[PDB]
This record gives sequence, C-alpha cells and structure tokens, in this order.
Amino acid sequence: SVKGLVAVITGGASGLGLATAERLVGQGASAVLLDLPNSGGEAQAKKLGNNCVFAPADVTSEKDVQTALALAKGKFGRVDVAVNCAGIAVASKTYNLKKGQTHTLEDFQRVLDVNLMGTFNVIRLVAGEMGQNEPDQGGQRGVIINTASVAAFEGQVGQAAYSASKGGIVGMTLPIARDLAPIGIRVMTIAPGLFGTPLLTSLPEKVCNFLASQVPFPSRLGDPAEYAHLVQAIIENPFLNGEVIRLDGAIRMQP
Amino acid sequence: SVKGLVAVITGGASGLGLATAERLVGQGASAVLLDLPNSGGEAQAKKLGNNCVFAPADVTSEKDVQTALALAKGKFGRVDVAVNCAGIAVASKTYNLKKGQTHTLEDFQRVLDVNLMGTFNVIRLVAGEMGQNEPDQGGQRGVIINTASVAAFEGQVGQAAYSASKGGIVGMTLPIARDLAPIGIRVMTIAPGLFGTPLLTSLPEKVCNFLASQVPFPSRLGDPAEYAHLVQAIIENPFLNGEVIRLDGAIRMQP
Amino acid sequence: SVKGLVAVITGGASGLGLATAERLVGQGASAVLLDLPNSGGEAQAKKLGNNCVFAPADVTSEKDVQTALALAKGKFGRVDVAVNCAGIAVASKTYNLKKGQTHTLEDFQRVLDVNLMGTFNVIRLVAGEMGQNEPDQGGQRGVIINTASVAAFEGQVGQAAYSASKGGIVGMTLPIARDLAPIGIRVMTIAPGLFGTPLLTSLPEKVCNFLASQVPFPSRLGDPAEYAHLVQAIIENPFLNGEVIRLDGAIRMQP
Amino acid sequence: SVKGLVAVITGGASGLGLATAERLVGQGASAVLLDLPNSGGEAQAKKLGNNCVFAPADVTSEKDVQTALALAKGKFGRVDVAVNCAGIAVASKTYNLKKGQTHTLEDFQRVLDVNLMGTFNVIRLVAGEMGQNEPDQGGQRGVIINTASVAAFEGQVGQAAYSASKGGIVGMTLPIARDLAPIGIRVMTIAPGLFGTPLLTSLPEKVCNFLASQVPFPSRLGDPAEYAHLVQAIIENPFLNGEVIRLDGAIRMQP
Amino acid sequence: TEGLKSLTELFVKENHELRIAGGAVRDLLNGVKPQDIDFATTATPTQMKEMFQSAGIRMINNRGEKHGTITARLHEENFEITTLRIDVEFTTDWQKDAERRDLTINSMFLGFDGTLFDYFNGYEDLKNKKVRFVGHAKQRIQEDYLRILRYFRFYGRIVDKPGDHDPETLEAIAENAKGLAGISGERIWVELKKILVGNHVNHLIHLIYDLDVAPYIGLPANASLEEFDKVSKNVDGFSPKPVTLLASLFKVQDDVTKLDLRLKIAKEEKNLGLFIVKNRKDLIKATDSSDPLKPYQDFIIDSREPDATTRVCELLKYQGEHCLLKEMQQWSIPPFPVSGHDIRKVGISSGKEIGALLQQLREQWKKSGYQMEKDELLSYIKKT
Amino acid sequence: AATREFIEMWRLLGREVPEHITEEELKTLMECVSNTAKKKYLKYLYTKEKVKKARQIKKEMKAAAREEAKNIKLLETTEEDKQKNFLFLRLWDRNMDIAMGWKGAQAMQFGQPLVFDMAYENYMKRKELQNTVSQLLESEGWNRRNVDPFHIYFCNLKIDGALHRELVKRYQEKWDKLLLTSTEKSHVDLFPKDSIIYLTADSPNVMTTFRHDKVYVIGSFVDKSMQPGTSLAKAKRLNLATECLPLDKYLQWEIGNKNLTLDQMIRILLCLKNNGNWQEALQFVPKRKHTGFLE
RNA sequence: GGAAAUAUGUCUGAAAGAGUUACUUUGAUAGAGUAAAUAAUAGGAGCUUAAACCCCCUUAUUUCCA
Ligand SMILES: NC(=O)c1ccc[n+]([C@@H]2O[C@H](COP(=O)([O-])OP(=O)(O)OC[C@H]3O[C@@H](n4cnc5c(N)ncnc54)[C@H](O)[C@@H]3O)[C@@H](O)[C@H]2O)c1
Ligand SMILES: NC(=O)c1ccc[n+]([C@@H]2O[C@H](COP(=O)([O-])OP(=O)(O)OC[C@H]3O[C@@H](n4cnc5c(N)ncnc54)[C@H](O)[C@@H]3O)[C@@H](O)[C@H]2O)c1
Ligand SMILES: NC(=O)c1ccc[n+]([C@@H]2O[C@H](COP(=O)([O-])OP(=O)(O)OC[C@H]3O[C@@H](n4cnc5c(N)ncnc54)[C@H](O)[C@@H]3O)[C@@H](O)[C@H]2O)c1
Ligand SMILES: NC(=O)c1ccc[n+]([C@@H]2O[C@H](COP(=O)([O-])OP(=O)(O)OC[C@H]3O[C@@H](n4cnc5c(N)ncnc54)[C@H](O)[C@@H]3O)[C@@H](O)[C@H]2O)c1
Ligand SMILES: Nc1ncnc2c1ncn2[C@@H]1O[C@H](CSCC[C@H](N)C(=O)O)[C@@H](O)[C@H]1O
Ligand SMILES: Nc1ccn([C@@H]2O[C@H](COP(=O)(O)OP(=O)(O)O)[C@@H](O)[C@H]2O)c(=O)n1
Repeated sequence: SVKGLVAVITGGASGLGLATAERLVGQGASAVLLDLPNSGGEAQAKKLGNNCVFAPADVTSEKDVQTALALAKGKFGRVDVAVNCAGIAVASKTYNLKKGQTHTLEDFQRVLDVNLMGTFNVIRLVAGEMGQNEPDQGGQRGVIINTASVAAFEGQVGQAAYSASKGGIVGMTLPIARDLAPIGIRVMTIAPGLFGTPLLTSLPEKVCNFLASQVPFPSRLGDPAEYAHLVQAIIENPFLNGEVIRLDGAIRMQP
Repeated sequence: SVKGLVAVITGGASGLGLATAERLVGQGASAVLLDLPNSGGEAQAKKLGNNCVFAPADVTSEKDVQTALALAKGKFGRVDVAVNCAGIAVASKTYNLKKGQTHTLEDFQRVLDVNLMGTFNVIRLVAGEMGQNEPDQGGQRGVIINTASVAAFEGQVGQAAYSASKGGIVGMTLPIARDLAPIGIRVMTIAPGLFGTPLLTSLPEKVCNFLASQVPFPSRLGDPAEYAHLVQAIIENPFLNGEVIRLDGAIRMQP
Repeated sequence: SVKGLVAVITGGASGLGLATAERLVGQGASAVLLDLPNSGGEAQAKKLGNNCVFAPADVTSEKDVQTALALAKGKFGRVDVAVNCAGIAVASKTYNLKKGQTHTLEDFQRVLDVNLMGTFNVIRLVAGEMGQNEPDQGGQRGVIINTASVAAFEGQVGQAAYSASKGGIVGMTLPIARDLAPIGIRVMTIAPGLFGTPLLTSLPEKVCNFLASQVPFPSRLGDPAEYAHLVQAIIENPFLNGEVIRLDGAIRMQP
Repeated sequence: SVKGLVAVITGGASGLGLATAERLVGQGASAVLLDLPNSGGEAQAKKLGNNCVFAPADVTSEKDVQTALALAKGKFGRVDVAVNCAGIAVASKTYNLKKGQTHTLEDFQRVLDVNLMGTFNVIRLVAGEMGQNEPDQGGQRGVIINTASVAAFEGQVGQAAYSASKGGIVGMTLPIARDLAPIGIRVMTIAPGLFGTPLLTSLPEKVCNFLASQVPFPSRLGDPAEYAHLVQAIIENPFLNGEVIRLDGAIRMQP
Repeated sequence: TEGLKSLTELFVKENHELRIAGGAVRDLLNGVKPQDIDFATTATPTQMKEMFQSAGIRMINNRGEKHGTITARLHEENFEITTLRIDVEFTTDWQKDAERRDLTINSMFLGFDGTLFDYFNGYEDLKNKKVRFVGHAKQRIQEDYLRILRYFRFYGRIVDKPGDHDPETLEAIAENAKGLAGISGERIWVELKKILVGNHVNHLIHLIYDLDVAPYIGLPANASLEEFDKVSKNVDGFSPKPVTLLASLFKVQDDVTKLDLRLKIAKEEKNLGLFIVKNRKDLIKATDSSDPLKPYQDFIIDSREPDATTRVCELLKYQGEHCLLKEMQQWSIPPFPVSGHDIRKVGISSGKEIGALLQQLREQWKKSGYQMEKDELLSYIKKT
Repeated sequence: AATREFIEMWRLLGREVPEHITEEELKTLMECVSNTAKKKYLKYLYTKEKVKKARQIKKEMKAAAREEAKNIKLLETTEEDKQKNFLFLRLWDRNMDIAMGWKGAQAMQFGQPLVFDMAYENYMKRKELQNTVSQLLESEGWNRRNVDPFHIYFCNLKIDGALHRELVKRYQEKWDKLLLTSTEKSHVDLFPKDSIIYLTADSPNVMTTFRHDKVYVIGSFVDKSMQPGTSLAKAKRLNLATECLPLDKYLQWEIGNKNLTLDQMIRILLCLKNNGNWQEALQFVPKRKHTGFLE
C-alpha cells in the first residue's frame, strides 16, 4: 500500500494532477496541491480533507516553490513523492506562408518556462527536500514523476513549443535519474496521450471528438483516473526508474 | 483486484513466469502454466494450489499450444489474460576473427523460434480464445503481455540472436495491438533489464555481480516479484496499450 | 569516392537493390547481385556492365550464400561493402474475429526466414570475407548496410510478420555493430518508408496515390535513387555506425 | 552538388559550424557565419574567401538574427540552407547530497535559451526567409539542419540541462518538419557523438585518449569534416526529412 | 701396494696388459714411491667401458677419454689409466706406445711384478741423469712445442748440475721457437711455474732468455737478470713463488699485465706482480726507524685483508730480508681498538667525519707503536 | 622485552640504527631465530621508518605546494573558467574504472583464457611469496587496462593457502569483485590437454607465433635460488606441451637470466595478441638483460 | 678440470626518479588526498659501518685443459 506517503503534486488543482491527488488521498496518502494562486486549488484541497493542503506557488519561480516545499515540510514533516503535472499548451504554427505569420518567440519562451524550466526547478528543489529522508529498506529516499505528452515523440502541426518542452523533459529524465541514483531517488516519466481535461477542452470540441475516436483501443479519451492509477503503480514498483511510459492507448498522432 | 481472471502464462514453471503466476494466484485469479513437459512445472502447479494447473506444451509447436489452450478452456472456460514469459538466451559473437569462428545459423534459428516465433504463435492462438469472451463493460475482451529485454534497444556483445528476437517482439508489439484493437484485446510489452533468475545462470557469478553493481538504482538484480507487480499493474489499467515498458532499473548496457 | 570498392548487394535483381547497384557501378565501383535464380538478375547484371556480376543464391541457405561469396572473391578478391536489400512482404492480420481467420504460422515463419534470418546469415557469412581484407586507413575492413522498414517502428494493420522481422533487424543492428567493431566493420541500417518499387505497384492504385499524398514532404513515393544515394553516403562517411536512419520523408504510418 | 547555394551557419566561427562552412565553400556554395561578435568569426570568413561572409549576431536575440538574415539576403539574395550548430554546454549535477549543493536555475535557463530557444528562433526566421524563395523541381524551397547531441538520448551524470536542451531539439524536429511541409522546407537533425573540437580538445590529453578509446569504431574522436560531409549528404538527398541521425560511431554514453 | 694389487686383479680380469707409465715409473726407478701414479693399458676405450661395467667399480670421466684416459675408484683409491696409443690411434704394443712417448726417461713401462720394459734405454738415461729424446729429438720437438718446456722442467728437476745441455737440443729448440707461440698459454704458464720452482732456475732462465723464447711467450726482451739473480739467491731455499721471480725479471707493471692477458693467469698472480713491481721500487725497510719492519707493518695495516699480509711477506722474500721476513711471520697485525661507536659516543654523528677520525686515529696509533689504548685514542679524539 | 634490550644494544652499535619499536616486528624478532639473517630485516625496517619520516616531510612540502597553488588561484581570480563551458563533470577516474569493468566482463564472457597456476607455493619463501603476489597484482592491472584483455584464470589456488591469504589481504574487498576466475581445480581439468601450452624458459620448443586458440599457462613462480626445470618438470608430469619465448632469436641475449617477471610476460603476450610484431612485443624485456635487437 | 667472468624479479639506476594496488561522485591543479607493497643489486656468511666497500661459501650462465 501507499499509506503514509507524502505527495507534492504540481498543478494539482485540475486535470491529471487533481486526479492523482484524489487517488493518492483516497489510498490514505497525504498530498500537497502546488498550483497557481487563482487556480481554485483551495476548493479542491478543502474538499479532499485534512490530507490535502493547498500551497499557492508558481513552478517557474524559485522562491514560490521553496515556500511551498517549506509549507509541506512543516505540515507533514517530510516529502516522499513528487508529481510534476503542471503545464500549459500553445497552438501556433512555426510559419504560415499563406498568412505570412511567424511563431512569436514570446509564446515559445513562456511554454518552455512553464513546462520545462518549471519542471526542472521543482525537480531540483524537491530532490533537495527529499535528501533529508532516511533511506527505506531498499534505500529509496523518494520518487519523482513527470508528465510529458506523446507530442515529445510524434508531434502535430502547431505543436512546436509543446513538443520542444516535452522532448526536453523526456531527454532530461535519464540524466537526472543517474544524478539522483546515489541519493536514492527514482525518476520516471509518464507520457499521456489524449485525456478528458480542461487543457484539451480549451481546443475545439469536434476535433477533440474525432481524436478520441481515432484511438485504436479504448476509443475514448483517457480518463485521468487511469493516469492516477499508473502513477500509483509507478510509486509502488520499487524497480521502475529512468523510463518513459506512454499511457497513450496505442494512438500514434497522425500528421 | 483481479479476482476471477484466468491467465495463460507461457514458461510459467520458473523465473519471471513463475513469480507472475504466484502473484496472480495469490491475488485470487486462476492461472495456467504453459511450459516444456520436462520443465518440472507440475510441482509448481501443485504448490500454487487448485487455481493453477500445469499444461505441458511447447510454444513453437502449434498443436501443443492449441492443446494447452483447450485444456485451460476446459478447466476454467475462459481466458482473460495471456502472458509470454518463455524464452532462451544464447551468447555467441557474430564473428570472432581472432579464433576464426563464425556464429552458427542453428543457434540463431533456435533462438528466434523459441522467443519470437513462440511468442507470436501464442499470441495468434490465444487471440481466438480471448475473442470468444463476451466484451467487458469497458470493451476489452482480454489482455496480452509480452516479455522482452533491454537488449532489444541496446544489446551487448555476443547478443545478436537474442537482440534480434526481442527487437522483433518490440516491433510487432504495435501492429498486433492495432490488429486486435477492433476486438478489444490490449497488447503490451515489458522489457526487463536484469532479474535474478535461472536465465542468468549462464553468466559467471562475478559478471552478474558487476552488472548488478552497475544498475543505477536500486543497485541489485531486479526481483521477479517486481516484474509480477508490473504485470498486475498493466492488467489493471485499461488504457495502457501498444507500449514497451523498460523495467530495467535505469541500467543501460555498454558494449 | 567509391572507385575500386566491391559491393555484394542481396536482392539486387530488382527494386532498391537494383538502384543501389546501378548507382555504385556508375560511380565506378563493382557489384555482385545476389538474388534468387528465377529473379532474372542475370539480365540486369549484363546490362550494368562488366563490373557487375550475378550470383544466383538464396540468402536463407548457407551454402548458396557461401557460393555467392566465393564467386565474388574469385571475380574481384575483396568484399568492401555488403548491402542487405533482399526481402518479402506479407499483409495478413493476426486475427480477424468477423471472418474467424487466424494468421497462419507458415507465412510468419517464411517472412522471418527470408528477411531476418536471411539478413543475419548474409552478415555472418560476409563478415569473414570482409575480415580477410587488411585494414585500410582508419582500420576499416568493410561496411554492411541493412534495409529495415519504418514498420519496425510504427507498423500498420495486418503487418505483424513484416514488422516483427524489421524490428528484429533493427534490434540486432547495434549488437552486431559492437561485435564487429574490433574487426573494423561498420554496420548501418536504413528504414525506408514508401518507395515506388515493384513491391508497391502490386498494391491498389488508389492506395499508391493515397500514400503519395500522405507523405508530408516530398508528397510522393521515394525514388529508389534516393535510397541508393543514402547508401553511398553511408559508405563514404567513416563515422556513421550502429545507427538506424529513417529515409521515410517525415511520414508516420497511419494508425 | 551544392554549388550556387546560400547557407546560413550559426556558430560557424568554430568547431562543427566552421567545418561545415569550409566544406560547403569548397564545394562552391556561399555561407554566412552567424556567430557572436567576439568569437572571432571575421577572420575565418575572410580566410574562406569572398563566398563566406561574417554576420555578428546572437541566436537568442530576435533582432540580431533578423539583421544577420537581412545581411545574408542582401549579399547573396537567397537562403537555401540553414545549419544550427551554435550552442553551449554546462555540466552540473542536479543535486549533490554530500556537499548539499543544488543545480543553479540560472545555468539551466541560460543553457535552454542558448541551445533550444536559439535554435527555434533561427528556425522560424530562416523558414520565413526560405518561404520567400521559389520552389525547385521537387518543391523543396530549402533545408534546415539542427545539431542535437547523443546526450538527448542517453545523458551522463551532470548533463541535465544539456540533455534537456538537445532533447527539446530532438522532440521539436518532427513537429516543425510537419509545419513547413506545405512550404517545402525539410527539417533534419544530426546528433553527433564525440568530435575533436574546442569543446573536447581542450580537455587533458589523458581524457581525450580515454574518450577516443570509448568509441566502439572508429576509436578516434570524430573529425568535424565527417559531420560536414553528413550535412552535405542530408542537403543533397531530397527525401530525408524529420529524422534524427546519430553520427556517434556506435558509442552509447556511459552511466 | 694394496691398490696396485687390486688394479692388477681387475686388469687381469679384463685380460688387457697394463703398466705404470711416465713419472710414476721414473720415481719407482729412482727408488722413491711415486707421488703421482699413471697407468697405460692395451685396452681400447670400448673395452675399458665394458670391463668397468662388468666390474662395478665407480667410474670417473675427467674428459681425458679423448686420449683414452679414465679413472676408477677401487677401495676409495682413484686409479688413472690411459689407453696405449700412437701419434688418437690405440696400440696394444708397448714398444710403439713408448716410441710415441716424448722423452726416454718416461718411455719405459714397468711390469706389475717390478720388472721394467724399456725400449729406448730411458732407464739408463735416468740413472746417468742425462736427458734423451724418444727417437729423433728434432722430430719430437716438431711433434709438440710445449715439449721444449717439458724438457726444460725435466732438466731442472733431474739434472744435478746446470749447463749439462745437449747443443743439438739447444739449437733445435732455438730453431723451433717459432711454433711455441701458437701453443695455448695455460700450459705455457703451468710449465713456466714448474720450471721456476725447480732447481738451476737461474741458469735455466738465463738459457731461456738466450734462446729468445720470451718474444714468443710474451716475456719482455730485456730483463733485470742481475736483479733476478740476487732475488733468487736471497729466496734460495725460501719457497719463492714463480711470480716473484718473474716480477724480479720484470721492470714495469703494465708489461706484466700484458703478459697475464696473454697467458690469462689468475688475477691473484696479476696483483702479485703488480704490487711487487710497485713496492720493490717504492716500499723498503726503514733502518732509520727502530723497526725496519715498521713501514711494512703500517702498509699492511693500511690494507684490508690478510692477503695483503701474505703479499708483504712475499715482498720481503723478494727483498731478501730474511730476519725481517721471520719477524713478520711471528709479528701479528695488532687490532685497532677504536670502533666508530666510540667516536659516536664522543659526540660525532656525521659518518664521513667518523671515517676521517678513524683514519687519523689509525695513523696516531701507528705512530705510538700500537701501544696507545682505546681510551688514549678517545682523549686524542677531538670533540666536534 | 629481551628483544627490546637487543634492539637498544643495536642502537648503541648503530647497526640497522633502530629508531621505533612495534609489536609485530618485535614478535618477528622473537620468532626470527637467526640474528645474522635478521641484520638485513632490521636494516630495511629502520629504512622503512626513515622512509615514513621522509614521507611525512614530503607530505608537508606537498601541502605547502598545494597551498601555494590555491593562493595563486586566489590571487589570479581570473574567473570565467572556459566560460563555464564544459561537457562532462570531472569524474574521469570513475568512468575509466567502469569502462575497464565492462571490458573485463565482456572478456570473461568471450576472452581467451590465460592461466596462472599457483602451485609453486612449496618452492617459495616469504620474500619470494610477497614478490609473486606483487607481480600478480601488477599483471592483473596491466591486463585490466588493455584494450583486448585476457580472461585470467587462477588455478591450483588453495582456498586457505599462503598465496590466497596474501592476495586477499592485498586486495581488501576488491578480491571478490575482481573479474578473474579463481578456482581450486588445476588448469588441466578446466581445459582439454590439447589446447594448453605451458610457457617456460627451459622447454626445447621455441614459441614462434601467438596462437589465439590456445590456453597459455604461466607459472606464478619467483625463483631467487635458481631451480631450473620446475615449470618444465610440472609440464612433463601433466604431459603438457611447452614453449619458450624467442629471446635469443630477436635479441642479442648473450649471457643473462632468461627468466622474465610475470608482468613482463603478460605485457608481451598482450602485445602479441594485439597483432604486434616480435620487436614491439619484446621491447618490454628489461633493457639490462639484452644489448639490443638483432637483425 | 683449475682458472676468468658476470647475476638488480616492475624499469632505470644508488639515494632518487619513472612504476604498481585499494578507496575518495574529483566543480576545473584529481596536475590531487588517505592507505598498501618497496629490502647495501643471485642465495647464504666474516669486515664493518655513514655509505659502505673488501673477501669466504653455495647456486645459474659463459671462454679456455696430452
Ligand atoms: N490533457 C492531456 O491529454 C495531456 C496530454 C499529454 C500531456 N498533458 C500534460 O498533462 C499535464 C496536466 O494537464 P491537464 O490535462 O491536467 O490540464 P490542466 O490545465 O487541468 O492542468 C494544468 C495545471 O497546471 C497548473 N499550472 C499551470 N501553470 C502553473 C504554474 N506556473 N505554476 C503552478 N501551477 C501551474 C494549472 O493551474 C492547472 O492546475 C500538463 O502538463 C499537460 O501538458 C496533458
Ligand atoms: N532473466 C532476465 O533477467 C531477463 C531479462 C530480460 C528478459 N528476459 C526474458 O524473460 C523471460 C523469462 O525468462 P526467465 O528469466 O524467467 O528465465 P527462465 O529460464 O526461468 O524462464 C524461461 C522459461 O521458459 C520456458 N520455456 C523455454 N522454452 C520453452 C518452450 N519452447 N516452450 C515452452 N516453455 C518454454 C522454460 O521452461 C522456463 O520456464 C525469457 O523470455 C527471457 O528472455 C529475462
Ligand atoms: N518497397 C518499399 O517501399 C520498401 C519499404 C520499406 C522496406 N522495404 C524493404 O526493402 C527491400 C527492398 O525490396 P524492394 O522494395 O526492392 O522489393 P523487390 O521485391 O523489388 O526487392 C526484393 C528483392 O529480394 C529478392 N529476394 C527475395 N528473397 C530472396 C532470397 N531468398 N534470396 C535472394 N534474393 C531474394 C527478390 O528477388 C528481389 O530482388 C526489401 O527488404 C523490402 O522489404 C521496401
Ligand atoms: N563538441 C562535441 O563533441 C559535441 C557533441 C555533440 C553535440 N555538440 C553540439 O554541436 C554544436 C557545435 O558546437 P561545437 O561542438 O563546434 O562547439 P563550439 O563551441 O566550437 O561551437 C559552438 C559555436 O556556437 C557559437 N555560439 C555560442 N553561443 C552563441 C550564441 N548565443 N549566438 C551565436 N553563436 C553562438 C560559438 O561562438 C561557437 O562558434 C554545439 O551545439 C554542441 O553543443 C557538440
Ligand atoms: N623466458 C621465459 N620463457 C617462458 N616463460 C617464462 C620465461 N621467463 C619467465 N617465464 C614465465 O614466468 C614465470 C615466472 S619465472 C620463474 C621461473 C622458474 N624457474 C620456473 O620454474 O618457472 C615462469 O614460471 C614462466 O611461466
Ligand atoms: N706436449 C706433450 C704433453 C704430454 N706428452 C706426453 O703425454 C703424457 C701425458 O701426461 P701424464 O701426466 O699422463 O704423464 P705421466 O705422468 O704418465 O708421465 C706425458 O707423460 C708425456 O710423455 C707429450 O709427449 N707432449
């Protein structure tokens, strides 16, 4: 079981992060929803009971993440699991000859800052936090998990910045896994496909329905509960490390 | 929980398959061991309990696999899970100029037959039995799980035939997942790294110790129970499909 | 340049092998077409010129390949390049519930023998003659190129056997590259996508046009001359080794 | 051949960029070394001849890249090829427990800006410039090549930021390749391994000897001329697109 | 003798005739039991091997079997027997073997009964002390050159008076002197030593110099014969060493060095000649000193090993200081008492200073006549 | 105690100039009956303690030099060390060790056997035993650092024998992690009698060309008190083919001791296995023994 | 046979250098830090010690003996 583990979940106020927080709290763990101030995470943290404590923070900001980690340590006294589920998406073509439109550098920079730079910042600070943990029987001090879309492997049109950030996460998953091996922290990456969440819902609904129909099997948008279950499986398994798991549903993003 | 499931495990009389059968039967499911008649799996079936039955068969022999599947159907009347954990390893350099020794073709053919052809034969045969099932509420009729090796991605010297077989398994993972998607059967692949089993008995003890020391974390040979747990997680999750999971402990094999 | 090189091209009677042979012989090299006796490769060898010779052989059979290699050595004395382009394709679904039709194991075994076993047989047999060559500047004795397919990565429906064979080739690429590295032989793999060849022409014209429109860019079927040029580039470059190259044109196979 | 083309080579004043510029200019093309003002590219540009012209700019600066591309267009009138060989490397462990040291965020941010953001900025601007061109017989308006690293696939300890940046390049390769398919621009990636350059040659003699010994074959640090030749091959072949070529020499980076 | 009877029994078993030959026969004819016993057998080497194998007597092959020479240990006594041969061709006939002999004085072969069988009147030559060559003397010289030296040695050992030399023999030797150069230098050195330790040594040396054998042997053309004569007179009856007389003849050390290199004699004799030549000119007794032996005693003390003591004794023999030589014999090198530890106790640590102080104390001890005590030396030692 | 007084008497007599007293060496003196032989033991013991004092002095000097270097860096304060532009961390020793381990594992799987038979214990004394162990350590290191390492076998090695104990003490915990096969069984059991070739300096056969399908057995022996024929005697007893290096053929050996140390032997064998000619291979012979290469 | 020569067990060499093995996740001099082995030079003796040397015996190779 996962009873007694303390989880810090970035972007836990919605979507996959909220699903993971729900599952882990229901299993008896203790979560810390690390999300933006005006994100509504306070309502979710209150809903989930004592085991949750909303920690208003911005992953791209070092000070905010340090404050959130301090709050989590004060409340629960330790940190054992970290889940980087915070991120954004942008839809903009690199260049559009017909419209004479070029991708803005600002959007690319912001997407890198949130998806990639923020994930690395959280990873390093959380590793520092978990270093104090006493090794368990197997020597595992803690676990870190990162979400990185399948766009890192087979991206689509207008997905340059996303795909870049997610590919960065995928690339850095291994060297970090080696860096933290002596410490005793297992780093893993889940590469979800398409899921029913606000991020996807922001896009047109008809194309979302078509993409949902395009998954070989199951032919429905992945439920976030499946992502939470996979995260729990990764936490439980004491041998998974330095790997990218495609929770895709067998879908290969068409051109 | 997996109570009531019926699983057909190939090579389930030793090593990873035996651990998987142990875990599934302990959870409440029922398993059928499909290993060579001389493998001595009857003792294992007796030990596991009434929910496990040993069906002698050779994966390469189509008739033997058909007989084993018919026995499983007769005993339990259903096949919800198939696990392919039966294989052999051959260490032989492709060509040793110094000794003037050339890799024998018989060894390569035997390795392919046992691993790749055996796995595909089991998959195609058990596909019919799983299709006979009434689709679950979610839709899936059953799950097929294959065993591979990290050699499929980076095989060390003197591992040509084994790497060829496992690379074939990895390649055909996705096409079969798409082929059986209409009939609601999920195909997944697990690529274990090093795991203390009779397969490593071929290597010298010192080599095994060095390889174990070279695992980033945990610095030991993976226990079979971890592979069994990963298989259970794959079975439970209804969205994993057509993916290779490197249950390697983050080890990457140098030449 | 490639002047003075001797290249043994398997399946050079027609298709990609023929284009590679034409390019290499035009560049001034020497080729040894190695295709089945009934493939009519003797006419192509006569057309190519005096530098090219036709050696009727079956890559599956060890004796046939040995005879072909002995003939090549007698005619020229060296084997500085070995291209493995021989192969066959079968489109058969793993299981069709609607029609109750199961993939026949015979087709799978034949496809594996022709593609994967054939390529490994050619590799192991030609490695000896490449080793015979005294090292040149940089200590290289030969270059072995193998033609995998994108189906090894993203195969399509009813492509289980072909994908298995090509995935096996891709998997064994690197281990062989490590086996022959001390000898001084560079092993490379090319994974072409959709190339206009006699293999494709048998498919429906609508399918051919749809595939040509499916490629992002160039939106056409790759001329075999492009393969031939890539093969020449691999030969000339002394640092490419143990790698798979996707000469596909940014096309990812349809789900 | 490549005669009459115009190539914009970022970081062309040293290392791989300078080698590519030398090869292309020797072949008769025209180049533009887009490197930092203080790098010392003006001397190299003068040495190469009238064909090569030095344009001081910083890839991270949008205005500077626009100025450099405008200068290139004015001096040559077109941009047919783009090479992104400009980048930096920073080595640092994510978190060191014994010393209580944590990876600095500024290093990660600056490495990302220089490598990944710089590459994307150059890509978009030069894509606009190329799209302003006229199509060729095959419709190829231009070519864009990006220099990733093997670290993008298997990073070493202390290569978190480098690996992140190069993995971002790898991930965004294909999405951009699909973005510019209607325009007619082919995006490709080259992942060099260990190459004798100022980045590596500056290491001690023993370190260079050891690294050279690491490469399976050849056992020497890759000459930059080999990278330039591979770039020329990619330019010539009109079918390579959206693919990552590992010009590594079969080396898989050690843990 | 018992060993003789055992050998007779063994050879009678073999049935091949045996007879003592050479110096042993000469000594027996002289009435003196032979110091060295040499036997000649009619048996061929193969017959010797067969009979030794059939006898069980332990065998010794001293490499002389090339000439049929073998040794057998009967009753813990080694008997040396050579196969009778002619000039290696084995002959059973005793007359032919005696003809093969060099000098008649050794040609005769004695029967074990005590009866001699002389084929060239050699026994009468011995009785008369005269020297007669086997067959044609000049032919014998032609056969072997080293023999010249053998004849010289036999003359010195046997002839009662000097100058009893056959003019024919002398002129033949002078003519054949050319061949003597070729012969190996060992045998030359051995024969020279034997001649030097013999009687009439002065006359023999003068005759040899007259014969001009020195250039062929490498001896200096000019020698201080008069000095050699004085040295021989002084050491006459004093067991002189041959190198001593040679040095007396020699004038410069380096010529002696070249002569050694030619002969390749033991380095001990090299040093012998070297320091002999040096000291005869440099070191001499100090009559002004109360003890004329004191300079020699001090010089010995300066040296390391008692080999130097024997060396100085030989030097005294050369100088003819018989009284001083005796005093040296009774005189014993007193031990210098002070050790380096005494100096270390005095308060000296530097090793080089310790050695210098030890040397200085050695000279002071010599000056004190060796009567100074260890504590007296310590008082002499100057604290530093 | 009596040993302490004897050592004090030595100090007064200043032979071996003992300076410090240790329990292990004192009990060695008590055990070492022969004082005439013990003279050299005490001499090089006091030499060892001086060397320790000189080591302390040199360590002080090196600490001063390191302080000088660090304050030089402090004063320079150049900063922008390669603009912080590095590609790998400075962990080169660990990477070298790991690569050597991987190569050793590969060799153990597919390496050419090379056997050291530690069956000469009965013919060696303490000093010879220590020299043999040191030479074995050096040879194993040289094999490890090669590009085509041998698969080293340690045959006839008694579990509790003197050689085993000394090797374990010298290797500390590394012994269990070493990538070499150490077995009680003699080499004959492991391999067919046909392939084995017992290298020795006495055998009439002369090695000409290195053969890759043979197992070369090297006698782990140090022979101070010349005992010719020991290795040849063993090879004849087991009826194993023997060979000797062609030292005369390629070198003007003249008069010298044909025996070569174990490390030189393994270096020569590695050079030959790497396709090196005989001159390059034999370069490793000590220069003193041979005047120069023949022609 | 008796002489006459040499012998450095990591290499140079006379004390010192280059070497060797085990540990330190090395932040750019690790170009380091803790440790291990290190026997007046074939093996044993006298003479001694500052170094030593010098000689006796034993052993391994070598050129010379009616
Ligand atoms: N939705 C999908 O199907 C899908 C697929 C692949 C990958 N992903 C990745 O999964 C993750 C989860 O997204 P989702 O589907 O739950 O959508 P979501 O919008 O519900 O999740 C994003 C969450 O991140 C938080 N967040 C954003 N920026 C933040 C910042 N700077 N600091 C702190 N919190 C911040 C938001 O408040 C929100 O709670 C994202 O990283 C997304 O890129 C999603
Ligand atoms: N051992 C590892 O660390 C490791 C790593 C990666 C992959 N694998 C793969 O895992 C699988 C499990 O092997 P293992 O480690 O348990 O070793 P194992 O030998 O215990 O498992 C092999 C099993 O397959 C059975 N088997 C073999 N040939 C058969 C045939 N023709 N028909 C039926 N049964 C047959 C054997 O009887 C045995 O029960 C193998 O396929 C192996 O290649 C193992
Ligand atoms: N055609 C494509 O677009 C495409 C795409 C991806 C991969 N491939 C692979 O590329 C290779 C080239 O085939 P192609 O496209 O030229 O088709 P092709 O049929 O023209 O070429 C195949 C060749 O293999 C020869 N061959 C088959 N079995 C043989 C045997 N046992 N011994 C000797 N020769 C034998 C045939 O005679 C023929 O010459 C094949 O391996 C194919 O699977 C082709
Ligand atoms: N050197 C290797 O072994 C190796 C291996 C794999 C990948 N790479 C990558 O290959 C590329 C080639 O670099 P290299 O190896 O020749 O090293 P390099 O430093 O010699 O080349 C980098 C070039 O980029 C220029 N540059 C740096 N920052 C810039 C900026 N902001 N704007 C403009 N120009 C800038 C530099 O002035 C220099 O000319 C780099 O991206 C490097 O990371 C190198
Ligand atoms: N010249 C040579 N030829 C062959 N092997 C040699 C050699 N010199 C040394 N060796 C090897 O190195 C080992 C240590 S030398 C010890 C030699 C000892 N006389 C003996 O009986 O072997 C020898 O046992 C032999 O295996
Ligand atoms: N140069 C030589 C040497 C020896 N000989 C003879 O060979 C014999 C062998 O020497 P020997 O010592 O055995 O002689 P005897 O002791 O028997 O007299 C000598 O006695 C000489 O007669 C010779 O004639 N010429």
